[PDB]
Amino acid sequence: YAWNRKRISNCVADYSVLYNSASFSTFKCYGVSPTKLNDLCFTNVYADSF
Amino acid sequence: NYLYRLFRKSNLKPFERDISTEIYQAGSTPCNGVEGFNCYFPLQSYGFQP
Repeated sequence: YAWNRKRISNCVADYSVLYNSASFSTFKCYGVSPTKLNDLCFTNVYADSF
Repeated sequence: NYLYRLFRKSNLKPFERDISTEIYQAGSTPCNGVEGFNCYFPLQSYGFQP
């Protein structure tokens, strides 16, 4: 209910960084295949971690 | 009964039919044709309903 929407930026994105330190349960990104999310150049992703 | 492929590795040449369909692998977590993670099947059905 109080999930934070935070802007993180001024750095370089990544996608394979989630395959080493996070033991997965689900990994889904809809609207774009997760594969390119390393090269994708986001504009101030409104990070929602909860 | 009417189906349509939903997954493939490479695109098609114009007027190309390919039938060989094992359990597609959506990147890492190797599918080994054993339906692991990121394993969706290219075979997809429609919603042909009155």
